[PDB]
Amino acid sequence: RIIQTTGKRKTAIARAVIREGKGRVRINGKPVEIIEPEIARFTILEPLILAGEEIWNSVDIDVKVEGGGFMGQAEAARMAIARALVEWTGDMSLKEKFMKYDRTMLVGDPRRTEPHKPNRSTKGPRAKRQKSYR
Amino acid sequence: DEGYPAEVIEIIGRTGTTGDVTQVKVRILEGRDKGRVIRRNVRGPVRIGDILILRETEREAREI
Amino acid sequence: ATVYDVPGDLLVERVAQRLKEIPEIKPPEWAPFVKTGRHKERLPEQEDWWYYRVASILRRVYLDGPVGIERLRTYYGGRKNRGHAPEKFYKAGGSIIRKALQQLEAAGFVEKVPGKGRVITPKGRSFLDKIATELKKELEEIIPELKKY
Amino acid sequence: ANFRHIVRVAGVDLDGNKQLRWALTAIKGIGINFATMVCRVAGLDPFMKAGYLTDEQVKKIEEILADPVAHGIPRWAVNRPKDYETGRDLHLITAKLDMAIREDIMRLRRIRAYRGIRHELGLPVRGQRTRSNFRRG
Amino acid sequence: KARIKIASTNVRSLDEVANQIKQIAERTGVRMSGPIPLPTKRIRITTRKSPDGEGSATFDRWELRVHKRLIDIEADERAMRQIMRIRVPEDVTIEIELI
Amino acid sequence: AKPLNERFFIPHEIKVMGRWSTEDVEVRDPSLKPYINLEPRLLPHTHGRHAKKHFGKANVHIVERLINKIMRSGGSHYKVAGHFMRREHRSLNSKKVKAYEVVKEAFKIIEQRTGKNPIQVLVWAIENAAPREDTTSVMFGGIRYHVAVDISPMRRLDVALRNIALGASAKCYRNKMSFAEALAEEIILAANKDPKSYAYSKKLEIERIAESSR
RNA sequence: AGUCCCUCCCGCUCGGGAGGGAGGCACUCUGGGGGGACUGCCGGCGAUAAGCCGGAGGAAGGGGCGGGCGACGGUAGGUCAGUAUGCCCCGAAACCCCCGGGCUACACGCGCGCUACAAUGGGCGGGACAAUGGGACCCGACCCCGAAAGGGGAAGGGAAUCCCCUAAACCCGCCCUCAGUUCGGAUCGCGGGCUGCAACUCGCCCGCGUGAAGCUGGAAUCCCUAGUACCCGCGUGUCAUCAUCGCGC
Repeated sequence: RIIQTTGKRKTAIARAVIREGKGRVRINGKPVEIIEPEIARFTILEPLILAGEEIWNSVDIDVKVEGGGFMGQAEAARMAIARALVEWTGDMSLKEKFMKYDRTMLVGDPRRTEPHKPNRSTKGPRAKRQKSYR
Repeated sequence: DEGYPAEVIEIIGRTGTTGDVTQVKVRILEGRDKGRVIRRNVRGPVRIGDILILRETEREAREI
Repeated sequence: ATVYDVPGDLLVERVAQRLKEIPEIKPPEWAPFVKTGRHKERLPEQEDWWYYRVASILRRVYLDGPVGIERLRTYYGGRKNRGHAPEKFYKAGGSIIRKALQQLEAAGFVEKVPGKGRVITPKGRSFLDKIATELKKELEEIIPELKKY
Repeated sequence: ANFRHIVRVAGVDLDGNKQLRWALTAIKGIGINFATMVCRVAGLDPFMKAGYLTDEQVKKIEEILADPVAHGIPRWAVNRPKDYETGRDLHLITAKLDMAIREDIMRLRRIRAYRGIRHELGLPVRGQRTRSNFRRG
Repeated sequence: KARIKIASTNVRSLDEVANQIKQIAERTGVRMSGPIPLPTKRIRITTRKSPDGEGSATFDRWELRVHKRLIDIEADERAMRQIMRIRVPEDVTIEIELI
Repeated sequence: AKPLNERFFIPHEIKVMGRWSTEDVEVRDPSLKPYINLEPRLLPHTHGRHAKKHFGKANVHIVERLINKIMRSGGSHYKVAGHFMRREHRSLNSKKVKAYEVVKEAFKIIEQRTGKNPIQVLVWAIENAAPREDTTSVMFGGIRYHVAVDISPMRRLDVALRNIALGASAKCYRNKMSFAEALAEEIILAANKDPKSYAYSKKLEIERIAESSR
């Protein structure tokens, strides 16, 4: 038995497969334990800690992430892992725990980049050159 | 000093030169002026049920 | 264990230390007098930077093989300080990469697939896997969460 | 051993609390890169603190500076890759370097080249714009 | 097998041509791979609006979109003869390959 | 340099930074208690959320707010300690990894020096650096009058955090002290109430001016 | 992603990892058609309506978020030097071609920017992660030579098949430890290349050497309300070469 889930953030897409195993979570071929920076590692690891030790050791996950930066990839992996755990467990208690902790774990982030416009487009959409007057 | 806490109960309106200060009604929680309802001016965002620690309670902010 | 199971920096430094004993891998006659890339400012501060570079190249060939000189140059490039002009990314020199790949091939760790690049020989795979597994065995005591992998 | 606070190399006093690279950098005509090159040629660890140098090592450095190319320095890492007069590869230090550069500018001014005229006038020589910048007064 | 590449500046013409090909294929009875829509090629050109330099800078972004579809059809005499006579409107462009 | 166990630290419980808990942290004043957030959260990183929502800062962890505050450049259009600190490419703005590391180091230093919970020390510092009264102009008739006014708890907290961050930046600016060391010193001095802390000095100055214009 | 075969590697293999084949489209994605969000419902204010402030649910609550579309008229606002055009003018000249020079000068005032005045860092070795677009005298993998710039051969790609394309900021280890310095990179010497019929006026690139102001800024003044500002790199238009520039990512 396997379960597949997907997560998206910025421009990063993460596809996660959850199965029964020894609790070895691997991301892009690397163990999750040696992921850097520490902030990204914690971001990826939060759902497992929330779920608990027994479930973490019971199930294992394999994740493939493409696109975006390190933070975006970590967030996408976090979302995919949370969805996979929720679906696999099938219980609503941990689902409510996830909702009250961070509502966006199961619901993706809809924010995207605002297109640039003239008058310093390279700077950004609302950025503009300063006037001189006199 | 240690001041005196007072709980806001009503918002009157904004009465700043640039609309920066808000006028509210507060009741003193403890002290010998406890229970009295006074009207003061507060700077910054404020909601109902907030607690302002007033350095005194002797003066009342005049009506808008 | 596998190269994927351990941090890159520790594995590459260990691999360079091991490669120090391989007679085929020796610095070129111009190694003392050459910067690693056009974007760099001054010469390397390590008297044995050649072995570190060779180890990194071997790991890159292992992970992303087949690879070529141009792609390795792109990887080994970086930002440059152009002075009053804004900084820009630049590639690295190809001589170091070419010589390192030739030396690795002579040692037998890398074999060239025509029109595709350089892949890792089974000998090189065994070498890297052995070093990686000893490194993981060392790391297991320090951190006990890697025992299950 | 005898840790000298001040060491004189090639007629310039070097610091005793500074690594050999940046100590040799104190001599006009040598920078960090060429100092590291000289140390590697001489066989001295570039990172040793200047002051532990012995007489033999100092003399070896002097000889390397006198004839860097013959000691293994690449012909393309020297200060004067092709001498105008002799046609050989040279590396000049301090006073000789100053005299060589002065002689070059003087030769330009003597032949009346554009670069010589601009040198004597004190304006940019390499083709810059002088309308908005280079305001010296 | 035969490869059909159809490109046009309007979606409806491509839809009609693909529907015609699908009708031919289903009438013949041979296996057909549904039209694969390749990524649309959108070319953008930004041009200064003013014909002179005076005035605040403002630009217009002209855009042209080309839509492409791919079809794979089992090669047989009757079907190839039946698809060689497609209407091929003026905007649509058709390319035939055999493999 | 740092031990490999610390480099690859793996938390197992829900506590701030995975190292310090908030069970024993206490807030004394009732004004700031509702807004001072001690919710269990090991990653103080909410991204840009809660900015759009009004009064959405009341549900953001203290450490997250401090990290965001220190993630800045200092100076710009204001002078603290009588100097500008316009650092453009050397600033921490938009570098949450660096801000997080700085806060972690500062908390470690505070814990080592004091022997008490760094979050508790931060709460004490915020309490001691939170002003209570200010001066503002009011327009009546045809002229304006300066009048002393109160400060809402949210503004108190924001001013306290801003003052702490500016003080740390000022005393780390162009010195031998690291930014983390400066932040730890700022928090310690603010908790201890000595005028040496910029936050406490500014609170005293604001209160004195409020009394004068009262 | 699951299933089967082959090859290789490890702790000698309980177990784990990588590549290729057949095979699948399951997930991502591409692109056509539909649904959804409509003050829809609950409480309150407004007059019971116009409407307004909160809450539930929800991906999206109040113009869902960002863009295109700029009315009658005026501004004797800019454009005849983009094209069109009235009158006047030159009409063997102000018309048409060719060579050389200039628009690139430089006591000085100003606009907008890049680089910095350092530790919220400089250098060295190592370790990770994008997107928009472009490609026929064109992009060019891959191989060989060179220390770098760069040189020689050359597969595939008319582009969801090949290339530009393994970005930087960020992370780990070491040196530097507050100093005009291992900050700063102007200004000049020698030497080696690329494009171009032609490189001094007047192009760009790399090696060694050199090492000027600058140690945070007066009055005054400018941008910005969320994936916005700041920080940091990339694509393209100009292009035989040249991007501190405009438009986007």
